[PDB]
Amino acid sequence: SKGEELFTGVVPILVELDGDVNGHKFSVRGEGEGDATNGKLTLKFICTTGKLPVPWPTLVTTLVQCFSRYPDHMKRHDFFKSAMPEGYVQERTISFKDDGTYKTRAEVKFEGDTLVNRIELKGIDFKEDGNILGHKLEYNMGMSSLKLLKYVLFFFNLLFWICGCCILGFGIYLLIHNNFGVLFHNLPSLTLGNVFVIVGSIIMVVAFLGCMGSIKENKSLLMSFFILLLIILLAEVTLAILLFVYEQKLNEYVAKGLTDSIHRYHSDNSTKAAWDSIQSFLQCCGIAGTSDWTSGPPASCPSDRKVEGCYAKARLWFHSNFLYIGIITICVCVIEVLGMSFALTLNSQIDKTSNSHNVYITADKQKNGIKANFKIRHNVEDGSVQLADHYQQNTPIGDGPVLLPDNHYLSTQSVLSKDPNEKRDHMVLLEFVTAAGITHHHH
Ligand SMILES: CCCCCCCC/C=C\CCCCCCCC(=O)OC[C@H](O)CO
Ligand SMILES: *[C@@H]1O[C@H](CO)[C@@H](O)[C@H](O)[C@H]1NC(C)=O
Repeated sequence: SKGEELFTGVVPILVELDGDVNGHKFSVRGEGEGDATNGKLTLKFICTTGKLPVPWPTLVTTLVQCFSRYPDHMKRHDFFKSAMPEGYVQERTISFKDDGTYKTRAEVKFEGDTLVNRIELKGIDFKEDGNILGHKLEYNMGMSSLKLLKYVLFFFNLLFWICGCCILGFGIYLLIHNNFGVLFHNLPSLTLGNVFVIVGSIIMVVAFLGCMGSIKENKSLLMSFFILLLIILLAEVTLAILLFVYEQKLNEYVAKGLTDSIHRYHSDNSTKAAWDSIQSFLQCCGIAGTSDWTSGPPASCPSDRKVEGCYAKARLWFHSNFLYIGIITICVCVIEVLGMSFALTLNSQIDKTSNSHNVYITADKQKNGIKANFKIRHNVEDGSVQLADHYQQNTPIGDGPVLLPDNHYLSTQSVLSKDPNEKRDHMVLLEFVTAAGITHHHH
């Protein structure tokens, strides 16, 4: 082709984009150089109107496939170069999933000694707090790893979040609905409702940190989730060992607290309510029996012969069921440490280093041009991906004979950079495009 005769060397490039996305108007000017022999592009685009209202990666597809390297056996399929020097018209409809669409029209021609790309872009129906207008896309053009822990953590913590909400709710119910008094006048906080509220609240904040940290891939929330679980786990084992090295030292302590509380029963309405509800519920009477009430047991005591003591019955219950609560203890512990391992693992597989995209080319007999369609996974700040659905049509501007090709594709690789000197909003881009899809000879 005579168009490839125009592309044997490195050709200066000029790119101009005037755009409008939901009324946000902007202009981009890019300059650079195009080496079609190696399929390399080096360009530096600058936003002439201030700051770009969209993420720079969304513009790189709209921002010259005539510099694609078609290997020698595929050269007779290079429509783009054949359309030169009189150029070709490239139209596109880029549909961002669950968001707006770019609508594009562009003319690519040789103007003087330079290959020029003039584009007007109009975007409609975008979310103002979406990934596009909210600048939530990473500044790159590769695919990112799927973090399945993102979903595992979010799933369990959502369930634990709801469990905690119900535990907190039942505690809120008991604080308002029922009155079981205060067993220890000095520890007013120690009520059955408050312990529900305390444990429920702690569960919700841990589950909240796990949910928000995992689904948004926020390292700081993951570390907070880890540190908080670590602290809860450390207190648990501390209490467990501290409990058994000093069981008898704190056995006395609560026994003093109960004996102190029982002196107040005929003078403190709250401690009376505590003893009355406890005894009538557990069907017990004193600390170790009915003799603790030296003037006679209150009415809310089983009148049976040797009713067991409330404190004795409780300690016997925990000693008799130590094996069960031990199983439940290590169960909550392993769930706890599993979440720690998950979070710590997920944290390490964030912010990593860094891919190819294929533009499938198909001929259009009737408009004497080509069509193309392809999907681009833009990487979102929360780890998810934003689909950009691309449909394309290219028609030659001139009446000269152009080449209509067999189906083939272009393996594009783009590298986004930043000029450390540019104080203006900008994008330094390196691309490598090579044609493929048609194999020659016998292999
Ligand atoms: C809502 C969908 C998720 C619901 C799931 C409910 C069942 C989860 C139970 C066990 C999963 C085992 C957890 C696997 C932990 C390792 C995952 C991992 O590290 O992989 C991440 C990355 O993809 C590199 O491998
Ligand atoms: C508790 O409430 C009663 C209501 O009968 C009230 O008369 C009294 O001031 C309080 N009783 C004691 C023992 O403090």
